[PDB]
Amino acid sequence: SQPFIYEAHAARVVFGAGSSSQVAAEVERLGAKRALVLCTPNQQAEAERIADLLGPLSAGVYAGAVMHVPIESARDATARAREAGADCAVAVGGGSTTGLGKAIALETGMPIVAIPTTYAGSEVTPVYGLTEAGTKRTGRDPRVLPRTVIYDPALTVGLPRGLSVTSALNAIAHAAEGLYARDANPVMSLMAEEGIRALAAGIPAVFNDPADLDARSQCLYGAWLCGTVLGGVGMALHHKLCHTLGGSFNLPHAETHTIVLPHALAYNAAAVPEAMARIRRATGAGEQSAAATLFDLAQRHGAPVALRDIGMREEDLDRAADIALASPYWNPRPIEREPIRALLQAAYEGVRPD
Amino acid sequence: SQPFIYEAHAARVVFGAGSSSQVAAEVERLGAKRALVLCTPNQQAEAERIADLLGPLSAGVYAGAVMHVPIESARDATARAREAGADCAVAVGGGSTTGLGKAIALETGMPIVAIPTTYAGSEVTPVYGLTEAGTKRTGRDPRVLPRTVIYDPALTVGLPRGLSVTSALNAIAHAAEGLYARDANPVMSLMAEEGIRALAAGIPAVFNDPADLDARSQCLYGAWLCGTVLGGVGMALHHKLCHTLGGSFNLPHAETHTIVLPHALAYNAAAVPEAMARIRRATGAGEQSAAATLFDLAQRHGAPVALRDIGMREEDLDRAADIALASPYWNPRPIEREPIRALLQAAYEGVRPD
Ligand SMILES: NC(=O)c1ccc[n+]([C@@H]2O[C@H](COP(=O)([O-])OP(=O)(O)OC[C@H]3O[C@@H](n4cnc5c(N)ncnc54)[C@H](O)[C@@H]3O)[C@@H](O)[C@H]2O)c1
Ligand SMILES: NC(=O)c1ccc[n+]([C@@H]2O[C@H](COP(=O)([O-])OP(=O)(O)OC[C@H]3O[C@@H](n4cnc5c(N)ncnc54)[C@H](O)[C@@H]3O)[C@@H](O)[C@H]2O)c1
Ligand SMILES: [Ca+2]
Ligand SMILES: [Ca+2]
Ligand SMILES: [Cl-]
Ligand SMILES: [Cl-]
Repeated sequence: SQPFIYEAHAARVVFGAGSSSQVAAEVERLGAKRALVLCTPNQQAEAERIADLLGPLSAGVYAGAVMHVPIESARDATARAREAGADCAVAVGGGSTTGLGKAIALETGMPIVAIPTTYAGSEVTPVYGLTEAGTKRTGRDPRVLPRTVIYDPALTVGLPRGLSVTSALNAIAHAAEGLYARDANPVMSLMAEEGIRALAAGIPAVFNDPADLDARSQCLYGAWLCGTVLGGVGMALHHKLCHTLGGSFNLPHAETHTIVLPHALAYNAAAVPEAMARIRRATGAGEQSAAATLFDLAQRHGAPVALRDIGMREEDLDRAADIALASPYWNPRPIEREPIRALLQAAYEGVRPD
Repeated sequence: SQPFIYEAHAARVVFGAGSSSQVAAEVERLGAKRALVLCTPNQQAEAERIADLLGPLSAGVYAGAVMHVPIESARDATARAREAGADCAVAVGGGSTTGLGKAIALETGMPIVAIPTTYAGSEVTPVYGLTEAGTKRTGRDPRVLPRTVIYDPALTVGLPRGLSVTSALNAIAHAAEGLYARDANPVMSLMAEEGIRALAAGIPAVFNDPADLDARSQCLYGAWLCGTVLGGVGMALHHKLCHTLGGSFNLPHAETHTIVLPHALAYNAAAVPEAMARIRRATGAGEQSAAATLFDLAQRHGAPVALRDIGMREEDLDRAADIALASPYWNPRPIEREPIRALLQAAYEGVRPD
């Protein structure tokens, strides 16, 4: 019963198997006449189906989305949008594709329709990212928040078995830290816990059958709730450290989240037992720790659990601990060198937390 | 997982004991320079405290709000606003005061800051009502949605023992029908169930001590969630029938919802077992039906459970049934005269549902 200020962003979310077939209707609803479809080179097939659904509303497909939105990709995409007379951007892909859409919207003001194909949750946050001279700069601007999100679990069926797990833990991370945010509120916490519950149940169902559209729906729904928590309350240690590892050492995004989460939770656990108890309840932990339970959820379904396995040099951990301590931020427990360095060593080695 | 389209209004909600002290900042935040405070003649003391907190931002207090927003109060209030040069209205009170505020916003476009003191939930719906030539017509329009809502449980301490119960059941009714709405969605249902849970626990706590600020927070929190469901999904038999009874027979509002809800639930129960299971879970029903449990929640806490106790004439029941069947609207179980008339007989006499 502590006071709070709740803010909800305007949102329009179209959800269900086959929903991507209504893409033209959603562009028309925005009053847009020339929508540019965005994707990575690996998702051109999906992008083409979207472009075909748009028919004469299509401004073409720009298939150069790239991880962490290099500022020169943002420029190139925006140039193409301008050249096509685009008045709308339709992002078909994961966090990186949404991110290119966000960059175009940042420079042009045009609406974005997001069609997410991972569990990253970027489609519902006002946070954008640009990588310049190797370092990712992020900011917040309502302008980058997609006007409409179309969640179609059919587009996640082919999400590979690995990323389906690791992106799912990335989403759980948003919710886990949301529960202990300095600006936590009951509504965000309600959605946080439900999001964790949905993903915790969906990971094994999807792992057993990646073509199960109900299991896929349950994960996408969880991803939406998690992303909503990310967009509404402040993150802390886990997200900051993942940014450090990803940005300073080029570690793959979802996998870094997956490996770090249990150790970031172990670090903060003593400080926020109420949030931990909610994470445990939502993950079916029983008497187990939140940390151990999330570790097992990753491990049991084939995700890597050691930074060693995703390209982190053991010899860079000392530097990683220094960078983790460089730019201060609020966290429930103080960020100190030694225990951060020990968190990093345990994450490196893939030690199951107690 | 069945498909849906979730739309959400931008929202700002300041919640907690003492939040009404922030009213001046909330008005400046909207860019307004002259807020007219609105209330019923019974709540002028609280309006004055608000007008004083507004200091130089105060355009004064209009103390003429009335049940079901008579069109003349509406026009008079607007005049006062207009002659004050007000660019903002602060509604301090229950649904009737929020209503006047909605009426002024409908006409002039000015922002409303809602400071609710009952559990009706109007503060978060786009529905407005006007009474003209003794008959109340409603409509919907985003323009009537308050830009900011300030929930201060200290302003509900003096909500009388009777209305505290009946208003709370009016709130529960919104969540209950929201759980079986044709356009039900998982987020609205998550809030619906949470709303019912808060109010089911809060009613007896408030009954035990009306000055208990935690009990009062719990109720107001529940009211907000239930109001949000009321504004996001379609209601059915319960709300339609209450509008008929209140409108055509001039029955007291909160009392009518309270009396009708168990019987509208009993009518629908067999069509929507899953929604009934969530209602039973949220109300601690155990093996009892939702209908019986909500009847008991009213009765145990001294609310009326028979329309006869609030002035309905038994000879008018046939006409109420006629009006209840006047136009076909969607409801999970088909609306048919014989079982509707029997529902009315049961509500009229206060027969506890099985
Ligand atoms: N701004 C924010 O609020 C926010 C939030 C979360 C993530 N992000 C950012 O998003 C990026 C991470 O995004 P991500 O983890 O979604 O991965 P990604 O967008 O970088 O996708 C990784 C690869 O998977 C492929 N892929 C994605 N969905 C697929 C599908 N369903 N079927 C087949 N292949 C598919 C993509 O084409 C890509 O090649 C990072 O840059 C991260 O920082 C930003
Ligand atoms: N538009 C919508 O979505 C919607 C939803 C619910 C109700 N309503 C409308 O609201 C009206 C009824 O609302 P209501 O049930 O809030 O009652 P009310 O607003 O009519 O209040 C009843 C009486 O109780 C007093 N009161 C209210 N709060 C008090 C407090 N905290 N302490 C002491 N006295 C207090 C009021 O001054 C008034 O005299 C109806 O006209 C109904 O249709 C509209
Ligand atoms: Ca070595
Ligand atoms: Ca060092
Ligand atoms: Cl724990
Ligand atoms: Cl039941």
